[PDB]
Amino acid sequence: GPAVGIDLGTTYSCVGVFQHGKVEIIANDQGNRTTPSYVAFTDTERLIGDAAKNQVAMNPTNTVFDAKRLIGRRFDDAVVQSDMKHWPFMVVNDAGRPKVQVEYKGETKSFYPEEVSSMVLTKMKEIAEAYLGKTVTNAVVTVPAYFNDSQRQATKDAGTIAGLNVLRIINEPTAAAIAYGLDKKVGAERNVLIFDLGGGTFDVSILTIAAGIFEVKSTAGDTHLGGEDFDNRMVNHFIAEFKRKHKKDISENKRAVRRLRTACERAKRTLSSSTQASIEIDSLYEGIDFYTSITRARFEELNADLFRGTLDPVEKALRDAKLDKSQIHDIVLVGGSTRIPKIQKLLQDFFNGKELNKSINPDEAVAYGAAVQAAILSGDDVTPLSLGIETAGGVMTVLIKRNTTIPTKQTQTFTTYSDNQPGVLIQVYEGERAMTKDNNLLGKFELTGIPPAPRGVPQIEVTFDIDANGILNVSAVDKSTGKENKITITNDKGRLSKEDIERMVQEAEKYKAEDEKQRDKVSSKNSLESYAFNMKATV
Ligand SMILES: N#Cc1ccc(COC[C@H]2O[C@@H](n3c(NCc4ccc(Cl)c(Cl)c4)nc4c(N)ncnc43)[C@H](O)[C@@H]2O)cc1
Repeated sequence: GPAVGIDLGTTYSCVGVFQHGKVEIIANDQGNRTTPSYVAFTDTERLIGDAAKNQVAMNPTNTVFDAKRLIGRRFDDAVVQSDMKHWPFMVVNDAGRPKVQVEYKGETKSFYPEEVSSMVLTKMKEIAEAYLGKTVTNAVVTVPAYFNDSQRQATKDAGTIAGLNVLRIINEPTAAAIAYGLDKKVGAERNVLIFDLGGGTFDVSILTIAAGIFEVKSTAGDTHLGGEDFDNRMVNHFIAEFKRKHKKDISENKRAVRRLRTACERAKRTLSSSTQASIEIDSLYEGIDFYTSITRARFEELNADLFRGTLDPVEKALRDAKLDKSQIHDIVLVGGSTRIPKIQKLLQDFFNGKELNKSINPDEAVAYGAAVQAAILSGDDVTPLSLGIETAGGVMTVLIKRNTTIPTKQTQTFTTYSDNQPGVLIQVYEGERAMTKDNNLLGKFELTGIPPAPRGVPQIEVTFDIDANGILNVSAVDKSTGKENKITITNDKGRLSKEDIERMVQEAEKYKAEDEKQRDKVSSKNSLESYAFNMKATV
């Protein structure tokens, strides 16, 4: 009946469903609300989820994980080549694509990353079906905001292979914002910072929500920073302590290191709520029992550099979004590692004591929002687009930013581009792209009779006026003569849907770097030509 929302993560995945007016995070066959993104191949069977991770020490060369780091990418990507050196399983090239290679029932088998992701999605689908007691078909799957079209199509194909109808691919930070209802808040546009610290990845996203529209302003972070690194800091600390007390290095014994790491991770999770935790391991190495403790302050000291360095991607995302820290309206914690009190204190002090949105389980908020969006897609006055004019080089110069309260009036001064320019062609465009090629022409009019003058000397005042009904009047005045011209543009008729605005905003997101590189190509910013650039001859 209902559609599910799936957070397909690198190490863990989550599935939720909106029923009875409530989002429910679905527990698996072992009772866990999150399922490891592991696929294991043995002599007899294919294990997925908890069963696959529970035997990783026994079958490490045939237990696949972190397949999300490969999906949508080609084999010769530097990211893939760098990640291959850290995995116990083999990665091979097949016509320019990476594949994981394992042994299964005594035969060598290779799978594309989307195939392993399809196995994980099959597990999540079966979990949802066991919970709901019916076949689940429609689903919303989330991806990192920095995913390109290829990676998103690969994730959708992974969904399709698993028998899922992928209604839509949405961004994980957007899903986290939807779970908190930040798109349903009253007032002007809101700036949202999603701080996502999981088991092995760290993602900072800066979005702007305006009239229910999500625009990804910036993304940053560290693809190899998570709770596993904190566990490893603890493990090295305790190995040093054991070597210092009992004069023995336990690094030689793999099982001792495994037991120590499990104890350290559990003690870390304890330290999120207590100021100290105990480590009790019987016969850790050479019969010696290891019974010790660790304070929260010592744990923070062991991870001081990583904890404090989480703030640098925040600064980078703020700079790339052209926003001050005080301009952020909402802060959303996602990922289990955000339960660490020192991380929360660092983030809150950085924002001068602002409260953090953390009431939703940070391991489940992405699947929460995905389920909300799946239920929406299954059944559950401001300006819509930026308005501007074409300036020299055919670039878009915006006078009324998107999501501006009407009625409004905005005036800007422009000038001529060539010497002795007799007139200017005011060309009104609507869109979120830097070049007028990729925007929508609404109208144009000419302003002639400009007295001969050098370039940059004449002054042309251009005014955009939007009344309460949305009727757009654009006027141009020669400031040296008072001569004027104008045009009226009917901004009505329901010509745009919410999906149209979302598509235009996401296309502006996709070509952000090229739009920036071509916007600053022209030297002057308020120079008007006399012709239409998009109708000029080019090779
Ligand atoms: N069951 C279960 C389960 C639930 C969620 C996750 C995902 O966790 C990913 C990252 O989140 C880390 N983490 C988590 N993870 C949530 C979690 C909850 C319960 C269990 Cl049994 C486990 Cl072990 C993990 N809690 C933390 C905490 N309280 N303090 C510091 N770090 C915590 C976790 O150690 C890892 O670094 C993994 C397992």
